[PDB]
Amino acid sequence: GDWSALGKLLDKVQAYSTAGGKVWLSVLFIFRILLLGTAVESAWGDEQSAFRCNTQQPGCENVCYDKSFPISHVRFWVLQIIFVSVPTLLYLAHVFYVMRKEEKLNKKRGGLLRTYIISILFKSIFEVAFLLIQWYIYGFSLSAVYTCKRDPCPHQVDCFLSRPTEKTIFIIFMLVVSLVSLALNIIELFYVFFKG
Amino acid sequence: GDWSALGKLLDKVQAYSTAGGKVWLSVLFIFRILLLGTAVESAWGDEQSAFRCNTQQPGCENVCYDKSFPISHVRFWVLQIIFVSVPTLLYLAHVFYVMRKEEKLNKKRGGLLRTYIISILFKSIFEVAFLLIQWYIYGFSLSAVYTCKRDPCPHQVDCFLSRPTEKTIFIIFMLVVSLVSLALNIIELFYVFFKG
Amino acid sequence: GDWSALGKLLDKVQAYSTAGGKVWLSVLFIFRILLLGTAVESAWGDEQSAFRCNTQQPGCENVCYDKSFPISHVRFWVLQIIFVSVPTLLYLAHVFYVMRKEEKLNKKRGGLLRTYIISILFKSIFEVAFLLIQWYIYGFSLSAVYTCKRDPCPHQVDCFLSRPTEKTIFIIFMLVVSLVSLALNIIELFYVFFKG
Amino acid sequence: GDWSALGKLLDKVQAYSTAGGKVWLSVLFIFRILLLGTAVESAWGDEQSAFRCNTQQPGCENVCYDKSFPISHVRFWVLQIIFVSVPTLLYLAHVFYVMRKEEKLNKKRGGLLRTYIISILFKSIFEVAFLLIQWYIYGFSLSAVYTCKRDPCPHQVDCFLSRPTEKTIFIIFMLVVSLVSLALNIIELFYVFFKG
Amino acid sequence: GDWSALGKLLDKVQAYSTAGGKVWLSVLFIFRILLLGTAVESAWGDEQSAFRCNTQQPGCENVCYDKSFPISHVRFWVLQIIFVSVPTLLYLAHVFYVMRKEEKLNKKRGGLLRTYIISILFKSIFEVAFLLIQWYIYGFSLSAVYTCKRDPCPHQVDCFLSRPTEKTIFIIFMLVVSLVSLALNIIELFYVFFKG
Amino acid sequence: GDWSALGKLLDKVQAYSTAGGKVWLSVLFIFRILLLGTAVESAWGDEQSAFRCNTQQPGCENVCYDKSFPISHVRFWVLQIIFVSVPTLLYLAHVFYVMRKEEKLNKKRGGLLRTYIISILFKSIFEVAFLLIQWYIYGFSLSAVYTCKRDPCPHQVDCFLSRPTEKTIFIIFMLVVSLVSLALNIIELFYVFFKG
Ligand SMILES: CCCCCCCCCCCCCC
Ligand SMILES: CCCCCCCCCCCCCC
Ligand SMILES: CCCCCCCCCCCCCC
Ligand SMILES: CCCCCCCCCCCCCC
Ligand SMILES: CCCCCCCCCCCCCC
Ligand SMILES: CCCCCCCCCCCCCC
Ligand SMILES: CCCCCCCCCCCCCC
Ligand SMILES: CCCCCCCCCCCCCC
Ligand SMILES: CCCCCCCCCCCCCC
Ligand SMILES: CCCCCCCCCCCCCC
Ligand SMILES: CCCCCCCCCCCCCC
Ligand SMILES: CCCCCCCCCCCCCC
Ligand SMILES: CCCCCCCCCCCCCC
Ligand SMILES: CCCCCCCCCCCCCC
Ligand SMILES: CCCCCCCCCCCCCC
Ligand SMILES: CCCCCCCCCCCCCC
Ligand SMILES: CCCCCCCCCCCCCC
Ligand SMILES: CCCCCCCCCCCCCC
Ligand SMILES: CCCCCCCCCCCCCC
Ligand SMILES: CCCCCCCCCCCCCC
Ligand SMILES: CCCCCCCCCCCCCC
Ligand SMILES: CCCCCCCCCCCCCC
Ligand SMILES: CCCCCCCCCCCCCC
Ligand SMILES: CCCCCCCCCCCCCC
Ligand SMILES: CCCCCCCCCCCCCC
Ligand SMILES: CCCCCCCCCCCCCC
Ligand SMILES: CCCCCCCCCCCCCC
Ligand SMILES: CCCCCCCCCCCCCC
Ligand SMILES: CCCCCCCCCCCCCC
Ligand SMILES: CCCCCCCCCCCCCC
Ligand SMILES: CCCCCCCCCCCCCC
Ligand SMILES: CCCCCCCCCCCCCC
Ligand SMILES: CCCCCCCCCCCCCC
Ligand SMILES: CCCCCCCCCCCCCC
Ligand SMILES: CCCCCCCCCCCCCC
Ligand SMILES: CCCCCCCCCCCCCC
Ligand SMILES: CCCCCCCCCCCCCC
Ligand SMILES: CCCCCCCCCCCCCC
Ligand SMILES: CCCCCCCCCCCCCC
Ligand SMILES: CCCCCCCCCCCCCC
Ligand SMILES: CCCCCCCCCCCCCC
Ligand SMILES: CCCCCCCCCCCCCC
Ligand SMILES: CCCCCCCCCCCCCC
Ligand SMILES: CCCCCCCCCCCCCC
Ligand SMILES: CCCCCCCCCCCCCC
Repeated sequence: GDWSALGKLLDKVQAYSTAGGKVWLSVLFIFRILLLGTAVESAWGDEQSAFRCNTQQPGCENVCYDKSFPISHVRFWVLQIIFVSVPTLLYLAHVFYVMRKEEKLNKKRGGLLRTYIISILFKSIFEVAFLLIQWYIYGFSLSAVYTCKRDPCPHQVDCFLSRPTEKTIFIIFMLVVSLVSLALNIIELFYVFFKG
Repeated sequence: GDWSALGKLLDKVQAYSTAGGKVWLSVLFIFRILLLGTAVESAWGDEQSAFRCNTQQPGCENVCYDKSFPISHVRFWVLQIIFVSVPTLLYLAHVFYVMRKEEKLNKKRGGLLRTYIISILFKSIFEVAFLLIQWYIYGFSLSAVYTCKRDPCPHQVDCFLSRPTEKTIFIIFMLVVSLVSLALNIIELFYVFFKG
Repeated sequence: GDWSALGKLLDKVQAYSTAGGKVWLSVLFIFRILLLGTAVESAWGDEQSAFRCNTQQPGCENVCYDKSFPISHVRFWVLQIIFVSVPTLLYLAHVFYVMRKEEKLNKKRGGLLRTYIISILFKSIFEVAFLLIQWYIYGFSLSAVYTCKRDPCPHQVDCFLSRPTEKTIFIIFMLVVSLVSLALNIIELFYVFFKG
Repeated sequence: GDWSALGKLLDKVQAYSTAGGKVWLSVLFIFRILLLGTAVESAWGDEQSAFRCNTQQPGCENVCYDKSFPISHVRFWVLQIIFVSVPTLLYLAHVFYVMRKEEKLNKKRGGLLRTYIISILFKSIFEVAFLLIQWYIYGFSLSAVYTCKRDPCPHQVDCFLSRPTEKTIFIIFMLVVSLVSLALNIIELFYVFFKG
Repeated sequence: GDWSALGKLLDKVQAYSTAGGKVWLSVLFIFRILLLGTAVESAWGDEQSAFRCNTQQPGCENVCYDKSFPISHVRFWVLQIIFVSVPTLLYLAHVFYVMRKEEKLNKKRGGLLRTYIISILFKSIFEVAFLLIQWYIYGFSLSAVYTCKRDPCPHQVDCFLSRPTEKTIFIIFMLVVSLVSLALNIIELFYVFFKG
Repeated sequence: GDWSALGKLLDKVQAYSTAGGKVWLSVLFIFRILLLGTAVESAWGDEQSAFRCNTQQPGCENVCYDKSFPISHVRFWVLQIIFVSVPTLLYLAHVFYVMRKEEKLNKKRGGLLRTYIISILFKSIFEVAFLLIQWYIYGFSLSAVYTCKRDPCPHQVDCFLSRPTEKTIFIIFMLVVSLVSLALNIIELFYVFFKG
């Protein structure tokens, strides 16, 4: 019967949100965790052990894998999902201590609205900034043959990627998820400002 | 003794369903999870490391595995089981907030029936649409010898698959499960419309 | 103190069973799960990576492993243990809803006996049918040298199996478990019919 | 506060045991599980992939590993620990139903002593029978060089084992554990018979 | 309802801290655990099996990997996160016993402030000392080609690293986390001394 | 609210200990488990698959790894941590039954002090005995080149170890932990004897 203290903590955090934002934003978080943790994490398993190059030079497969992939795609999407969830965990931990100082005062407007807007504003800056770095570094597809011009390799060599079509399907799936997540946070910002 | 609040939430969600649909649709969900997570997930383990081709050309096994399998079968069935379960989780989260706004009103018809029909209708569209893509791309069997005509391979080569008979048994098992699941949702749509 | 509602659900399911069938049939289920999940699952680990053949032909080890093993033994025993446990989970979910419709009627013979006999009858049909398929396809032992006559292999080749003696010990262990499980369900059918 | 129903079930099972047998027999069970599950299970990891033989014949390493090891040592000790724990789980499940038929009779000598002696007698028969099979098949040490005379190998070959000294240390550790466990069950049989 | 004894233990430990140090220091601990346990732990997987050298000498890849990496980066960051968390667990276990001796005295200033300052002072000494060892041994980047002059290698050889650019991104991420963590503990020391 | 029966069992076990031994001995147990289970367990992963020797003789790497390492270092430290924790689990299980026989006597000095001293005395004998075996067999460092003179190897060969410097850092970390743990148990023996 000690679960009624959890119903008060969920009510204070979701006090300024709309009725349809509590539903579509929480199920989209579970969609992001299960898809990234089960399906897309194992396609990127043999990303280096199946990368091959057409050369005899020792040391040319180490430096040509590293020029193609400066950071992996599944470790760029894990860093992305933490930065967008930190302003929610920071604001949820802030309400818990505010409700504690006042609970031990009754037994013995304008403050919690400003900190709600700054947390929603930073979840949208982090979503746009991580989409522009990927558009600049990689793009939104993958080709099968790479052409490498590093050292110690002589002139130019041809190198071949591992599963370049299955990975392109999951790059476009994670683009639509982050564009729907960005559009639901802008609706949250518009409803608070245009109300009062 | 705090488990009697769970009996009220299960009663509201299953208010418009028949007596025999609550049984056959929930045990078929557990049948889908245990079969996919234990038996069929490990047959697809060495799908690329045991794919061989009859050539000396460097880079011909990378591009001929990718032409045969644009997406794996076990990652197409994980994406399928999430899309069919999202309209159930969206409707279950909608009833929880509707029962909350009314509970804090009594202590201090036509709305929940329309949203039930749209959730059942989308679980049947997602089952038919995922069956037509697999019929167009793959079929419903697998052969042992593949013939590949990509580049950099010269003319045509012969490539050999890993366990093509054991995988054909599990392709037909997952076809019958999705055809029984589609037939139980059409009976649900017919009982609601022909009642009132 | 909310565990006394579980004692009522266990009493209704086991109302038509004998006194000694509640003990010997539940410990035999745990014996089947722990033996299959710990001991026999890891002997079948390198079943393909240690299969060798005496040839130089590319593609002859792929097609001669697949002719020998159309389905693995540990994935045939996982499919077997689900089919025999589905009529128990279907009948246990049926009693839970029958006790719910009557509980909300008292606060605001001939039906549950017919569905008990049909569930016990289907656990014995599924045990006999899975034993006859294995007797027809495989047998109840394994030999060390296999002789293969598929294509692209020339004439006939010799192929060698991985651990053929340790696997034969566990084939006979899982045969005696399914013959004791079949004999305890026939005693259950004989006691219900010859009582009344 | 619903944990006081567990204190009654533990008191009925341990009613005929001595004061010092409840302590030394339960901690020795945890010693057997943690040692077998953590330390000895990973020494037997590369038991086949590091077995080598001094030959060029294809198929001679498959048949000479199998002649040396008809069953592995870590899968013979998992089968041993289940057979000795089954008479304890069968007797513990028997007391739970006997206390149930009598509890629903008071709210609406000579029987449980005979079944206690038969369960202790079978834990000692299973400990002696598993020690005599290992003395006949293997012994209680391991040598480094094996000499194999099977087919298709020509005449006799030399084969070399993986970690034969570290495995000999753990064979003697599991011998002393099963000899102390056998001696504590004979003291239990002597105290019940010589009391009354 | 037995969770109200946890609210008293959390209040005594955080009695001398500021209002904004309870929030920013606890979420930064979770940021350190999830980033180190999911993203950076798997980039360091094939650190030795993909290290290559341009030589034919047997034994030159063993001694040139060991000269480059005297201790791995992911095992130096696990040792770092335990040493900084030990003074928090030592002080939290000290308050629990102090509240116990006084609770069994009421039912049948200057002591807990000195031990709080010494625990905060040791979390800052351990953060600075682990940053100076890494600056002396490694630096804060990684290059792609290493030049090795050990024995048995003849003269000098060239050796090539595995993913030297992706690892450099995560070295700088874990530097900023430990510099923000060091700056939040110095603010804690300044607020206690300048208050009273 | 059923957690107040755990506060009585913890009070009886720690009745003869000092105030500062309850803190420093329990956090040092958690330091031993997390360090051994996370950091040092994975450095010893490729201990045999990266051991190389400068020979062409078949069977010389099997017998020269086994002469160098008669038992691994991480399996000698798991056996060590169980033997030192068995006298604590034996004494904790002894107090639980002594408090049971007396609880069912009140509702329907000199005994528990002798058994406390014998349990502390055996935790110090097991710590000294495991340190002397390692000093005799191995030492407290590891060198990079080993010289082997077994059979079937001709004359003498050179063999090379895997990570001999990172392992030497963790050998000295586990030496200081067992010397601090031995010094805290001797202080416990001195305080009981010199009190009364
Ligand atoms: C009675 C309130 C229960 C609170 C449960 C939710 C925890 C909120 C996050 C953790 C805050 C405290 C960290 C120590
Ligand atoms: C009165 C009930 C309080 C609200 C409980 C909500 C539970 C949220 C935490 C568990 C979420 C796990 C996914 C469903
Ligand atoms: C019984 C309901 C379970 C709902 C699905 C949860 C699946 C979690 C799997 C995550 C780990 C995947 C490992 C392959
Ligand atoms: C060596 C050439 C310059 C490196 C370019 C790659 C930079 C990638 C930056 C990715 C940062 C992602 C986390 C913010
Ligand atoms: C490769 C496995 C992916 C697992 C995803 C982990 C993401 C964790 C999200 C945590 C959200 C809270 C951040 C403070
Ligand atoms: C001051 C406590 C409440 C904080 C509200 C959330 C603020 C969001 C800050 C996000 C900054 C992210 C930096 C990594
Ligand atoms: C090389 C051809 C690649 C074809 C890309 C197909 C991508 C389909 C992804 C579907 C995304 C829709 C999300 C709702
Ligand atoms: C090769 C790149 C193809 C990109 C096509 C997909 C663009 C996404 C448009 C739909 C986004 C939906 C936002 C709500
Ligand atoms: C008292 C009601 C308990 C509700 C438990 C079921 C949770 C329903 C899904 C989670 C909804 C709340 C998400 C924060
Ligand atoms: C009054 C009881 C409420 C209904 C409880 C149903 C439990 C459903 C959640 C757990 C399902 C796990 C598989 C059985
Ligand atoms: C490069 C040739 C065209 C690619 C054909 C493969 C398309 C596969 C589409 C699978 C989509 C499955 C998720 C909807
Ligand atoms: C390869 C392991 C398969 C595990 C299956 C995971 C499926 C998860 C289903 C989740 C249903 C809820 C979706 C919102
Ligand atoms: C509005 C809240 C209730 C939603 C009911 C379920 C609607 C189903 C929508 C499914 C759309 C799936 C898109 C991926
Ligand atoms: C190459 C021959 C393949 C034979 C296919 C056999 C498929 C049997 C599957 C049984 C499915 C029945 C589900 C109830
Ligand atoms: C090679 C493809 C063979 C397909 C045969 C199986 C067809 C499935 C018919 C039975 C479906 C049952 C639906 C209830
Ligand atoms: C009060 C009754 C508790 C029932 C617990 C056992 C659950 C029975 C199986 C699950 C049936 C409900 C599925 C949603
Ligand atoms: C009154 C007690 C109800 C019966 C409880 C039986 C528990 C069965 C579920 C847990 C089984 C786990 C293996 C012992
Ligand atoms: C403490 C009682 C435990 C009883 C034995 C349970 C062992 C479960 C092991 C199953 C996983 C095996 C992984 C090797
Ligand atoms: C290609 C030759 C015919 C295939 C024979 C193998 C059939 C195996 C059927 C196994 C079915 C097991 C699940 C019912
Ligand atoms: C290879 C691991 C074996 C694990 C056995 C899993 C068997 C699951 C049995 C589930 C019984 C209920 C079926 C509806
Ligand atoms: C109608 C609800 C009760 C069902 C009782 C059990 C019937 C057993 C049916 C088994 C059929 C198995 C088909 C896969
Ligand atoms: C090639 C010789 C194989 C010998 C077979 C031995 C099988 C013993 C199995 C014991 C089964 C008894 C179950 C109680
Ligand atoms: C090579 C096959 C040998 C089979 C011998 C074992 C036959 C099993 C007879 C005993 C079964 C016990 C049933 C209760
Ligand atoms: C109130 C009694 C609780 C019993 C808990 C111990 C369970 C005993 C073993 C399981 C017996 C019931 C199996 C369904
Ligand atoms: C009155 C207390 C009943 C006895 C509780 C004993 C617990 C035994 C089950 C848990 C054992 C786990 C290892 C300690
Ligand atoms: C915190 C007390 C834990 C007691 C030791 C339990 C260790 C269990 C480890 C079993 C799995 C081993 C995997 C390497
Ligand atoms: C093929 C030569 C005869 C086989 C001898 C090996 C028999 C091993 C029997 C082990 C049985 C252990 C489980 C009872
Ligand atoms: C290789 C992992 C070893 C794990 C040991 C599992 C032993 C399970 C013992 C179960 C005792 C109850 C038997 C009915
Ligand atoms: C009849 C219910 C009580 C059983 C008491 C324990 C008897 C022990 C029988 C052990 C037989 C083991 C055969 C595998
Ligand atoms: C080849 C030399 C092997 C030496 C065997 C040493 C065995 C020591 C085992 C100690 C067992 C004692 C258990 C208490
Ligand atoms: C090579 C075999 C050596 C066996 C020596 C060990 C014999 C065990 C004697 C001590 C047993 C202790 C029983 C309580
Ligand atoms: C009633 C107080 C509950 C305390 C829970 C927190 C435990 C504090 C750390 C453990 C201290 C005791 C170690 C045996
Ligand atoms: C009155 C509530 C006491 C405070 C509860 C705080 C819970 C902290 C322990 C669990 C933390 C897990 C991460 C949220
Ligand atoms: C053999 C040459 C001297 C070794 C230099 C490497 C010393 C690394 C010390 C790292 C200590 C980190 C834990 C404190
Ligand atoms: C490689 C996996 C990393 C997991 C991190 C473990 C860190 C444990 C921190 C424990 C803090 C308490 C120390 C006493
Ligand atoms: C005396 C009990 C309270 C201790 C307070 C914390 C003191 C911090 C000591 C840290 C020393 C770290 C040595 C490894
Ligand atoms: C070889 C070029 C490496 C480029 C380094 C880029 C490092 C970016 C790390 C961003 C750290 C910011 C933390 C907030
Ligand atoms: C090659 C090394 C580059 C280091 C540049 C980063 C220095 C970090 C400065 C910002 C630290 C923020 C502390 C709050
Ligand atoms: C009411 C007392 C609860 C006891 C919990 C601690 C268990 C002590 C170790 C287990 C002893 C009983 C083993 C069956
Ligand atoms: C009155 C509170 C009793 C003492 C509780 C101590 C808990 C010890 C067991 C859990 C330890 C886990 C590591 C903190
Ligand atoms: C074959 C040469 C004699 C063997 C010497 C190695 C003995 C190692 C004994 C280690 C015992 C550790 C557990 C007590
Ligand atoms: C390799 C993983 C190490 C895990 C350590 C397990 C140690 C278990 C300690 C158990 C203490 C109780 C012994 C009776
Ligand atoms: C008699 C019950 C209390 C036992 C107290 C602890 C005695 C310590 C005995 C340790 C012996 C270790 C032998 C492996
Ligand atoms: C070959 C040179 C090895 C250098 C050894 C350095 C060991 C440092 C270990 C620090 C241990 C201190 C524990 C507090
Ligand atoms: C090569 C061996 C070097 C050993 C040096 C370390 C000796 C440990 C002395 C400090 C021990 C601290 C005990 C409290």
